[PDB]
Amino acid sequence: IVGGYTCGANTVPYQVSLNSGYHFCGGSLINSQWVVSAAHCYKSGIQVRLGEDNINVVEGNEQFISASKSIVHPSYNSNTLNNDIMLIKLKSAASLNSRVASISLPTSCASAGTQCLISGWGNTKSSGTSYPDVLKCLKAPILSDSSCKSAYPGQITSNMFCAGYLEGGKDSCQGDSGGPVVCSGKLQGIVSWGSGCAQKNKPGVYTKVCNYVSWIKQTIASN
Ligand SMILES: [Ca+2]
Repeated sequence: IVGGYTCGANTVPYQVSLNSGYHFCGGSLINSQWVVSAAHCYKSGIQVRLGEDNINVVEGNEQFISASKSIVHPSYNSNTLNNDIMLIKLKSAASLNSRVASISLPTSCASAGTQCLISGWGNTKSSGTSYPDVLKCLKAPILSDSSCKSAYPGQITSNMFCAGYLEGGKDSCQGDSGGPVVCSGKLQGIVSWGSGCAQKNKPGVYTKVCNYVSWIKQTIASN
């Protein structure tokens, strides 16, 4: 997260860290046994880390649970990042509490102008690299589809939305991948891609979760 703020320990209780010996992606806990992340975060041997603030210090509220199954969206296109969404089933159900909690799926899509919370342990610099150990937060509006398509001609599908600031300086970044965009208490986005980070006229592009609720629900019901 570039230009964000320190969330505060466990203030984003649905935020997960995907760990393969190191943090490599974020995710969102959507029920006690399922995590949603980005398909471009797919790899084998994922441990899901819940209740994290400092990902380098055991602080007392963590739950470390291995993934038993990962399901990349059937139409994920890694070249275009269309349908950049994946489900991860935990080997055992997480213990839900005030600091580890699921985030609700949307019943409707959020409109441009809605303010959302984006969070992650990604890079905090737009040039160079500095990775924080504690969770960073960014409040950002959803941008209109027209401004989104104008920033990224030919690259925005109906399964994507832009959020952020056309003036730059505030954005998600590498390592925030797969993490949540939460608007009015609902998971509306997944950190997916962007041109660099926090660059002028290059807002973040997010997977449009409301388009996948039926797939998510059907998949969880049968797996
Ligand atoms: Ca920790």
